[PDB]
Amino acid sequence: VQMRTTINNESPLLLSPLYGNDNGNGLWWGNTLKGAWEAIPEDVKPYAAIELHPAKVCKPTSCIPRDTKELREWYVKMLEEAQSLNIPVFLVIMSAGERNTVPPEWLDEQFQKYSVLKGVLNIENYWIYNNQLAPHSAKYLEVCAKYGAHFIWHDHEKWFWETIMNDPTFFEASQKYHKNLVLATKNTPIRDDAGTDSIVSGFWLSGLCDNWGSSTDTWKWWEKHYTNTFETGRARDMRSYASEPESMIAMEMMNVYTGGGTVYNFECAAYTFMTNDVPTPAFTKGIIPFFRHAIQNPAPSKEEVVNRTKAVFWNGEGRISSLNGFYQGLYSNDETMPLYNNGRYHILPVIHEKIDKEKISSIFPNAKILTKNSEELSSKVNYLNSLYPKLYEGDGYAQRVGNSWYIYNSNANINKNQQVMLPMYTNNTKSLSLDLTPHTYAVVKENPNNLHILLNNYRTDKTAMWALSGNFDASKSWKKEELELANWISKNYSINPVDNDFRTTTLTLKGHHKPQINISGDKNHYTYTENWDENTHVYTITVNHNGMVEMSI
Ligand SMILES: C[C@@H]1O[C@@H](O[C@@H]2[C@@H](O)[C@@H](O)[C@@H](CO)O[C@H]2O)[C@@H](O)[C@H](O)[C@@H]1O
Repeated sequence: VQMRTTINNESPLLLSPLYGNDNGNGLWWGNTLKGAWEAIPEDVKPYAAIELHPAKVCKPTSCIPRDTKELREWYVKMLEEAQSLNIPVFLVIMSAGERNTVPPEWLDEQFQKYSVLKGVLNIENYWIYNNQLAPHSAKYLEVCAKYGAHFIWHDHEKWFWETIMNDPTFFEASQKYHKNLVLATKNTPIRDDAGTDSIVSGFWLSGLCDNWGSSTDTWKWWEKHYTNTFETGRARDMRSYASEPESMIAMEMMNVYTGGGTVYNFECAAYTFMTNDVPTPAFTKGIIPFFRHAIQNPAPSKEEVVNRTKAVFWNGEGRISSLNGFYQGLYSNDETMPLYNNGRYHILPVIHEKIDKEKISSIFPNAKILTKNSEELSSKVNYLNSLYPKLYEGDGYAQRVGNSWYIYNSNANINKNQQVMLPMYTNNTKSLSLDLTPHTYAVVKENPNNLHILLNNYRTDKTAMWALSGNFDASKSWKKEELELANWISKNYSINPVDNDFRTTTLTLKGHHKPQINISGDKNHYTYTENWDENTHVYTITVNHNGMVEMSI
């Protein structure tokens, strides 16, 4: 059967969600199916689809898709709409521990009828686990395999993913139907961010799913009790899900991309996508620019990831869920948040206990297999450092990915700059340094005879939103106050974003004739000064920006 969606490093997938309403036109946040697909740029459309989450249509609990007459009616109403407009769609059919979800035969029927139905999602179960979730998912995966569709499972936490793949039914189904399976993170619960990336990407490396990815959830900002950027001492509310810096959304995507991931999903959509059919700056100037990077520059392939891996951690003699300080001293000081401090080790893969040690040896013949009982873990950092050489100086995040450097400031909500000094692997320049403010990322690609540099620090001032009067408590999710915030967003944030405060990124090329650069960027959102020292052959460009800047040197 032909695959309904091609998903790989050369053809990544961007998911944008719509949510059901139990009234009106049947959709929340004032959006429509037509407006959703209208929001997706024409160059991105070949690599995109719309997620349909029944949300408020679900009864007795919103977002929990218990099979009902009304639920089916809603799926069918939306499928009819999407089919008429040739909009590729995925249905959320499992969530939050629900055991009585739509029958596999019902889904089979819908695949038969609707060419636009590309697959289904299972989302979020770590707080409400039961032993039916894995076998149910396995059955739906088999249905997906029948029709060339994809089953996408977003979930989180080390113990949880360990538990899922220990299920004999789901482990078997994964071995059979890996082509049709996507396993993905969902960093909502502000725990296990590093371990989850290692285990989920490890499933992909182990051949249990052909693609992995993420649901990047700005509700994490609410979970942390964070408010306006860098602010302390204010009570959280729904405005917190609209306050994670736009460029930081893209940095979360970069963690997936550079780990070989290929599927990107997002919450909360009132911030990350659209309200009243007006796409938001988080979407247009955060998610879209990074997704375009991923379309234009294929993520590391499975074999590239395998080949760069010097060690793996195998859960076979004790599990990563039992080593809560594992990533300390290596690359994450704080698993409650997604940003990595260090790119020296990439994402270290964690291999699941159901994969035999002989198979690991076969997949990664050149990697050390660490286990919990490895004597080398008595000096964990020194040992890993003997395998992964130090590649840069400074306190910023930098990762070497083939012929490129991937860089960001790792400070999530502390207003402090970071610096990196990056040795270079061609004689275009000897070394390249960056001074980065928070919520700035960069990508430097070394071509044979030029450097391509991408800078993006886009972050709107959230102050105006935080200054509004009213009750925006999260207990009014799915209620009129949430619409009120969404209505404000479509008339203020999305049309008159407060993005005129520029921040400075300083780029220095040491040991680089005075370059004649080609520079562009977001209209009216950057200025720059250049400096050339002909004796030292040092070129400095000082870029003041709020948004994207691109150069070829
Ligand atoms: C079960 C999930 O429900 C919704 O997500 C919830 C959010 O709306 C918010 O309350 C966060 C705070 O942690 O919790 C989530 O459960 C859906 O958006 C999601 O896709 C799941 O179906």
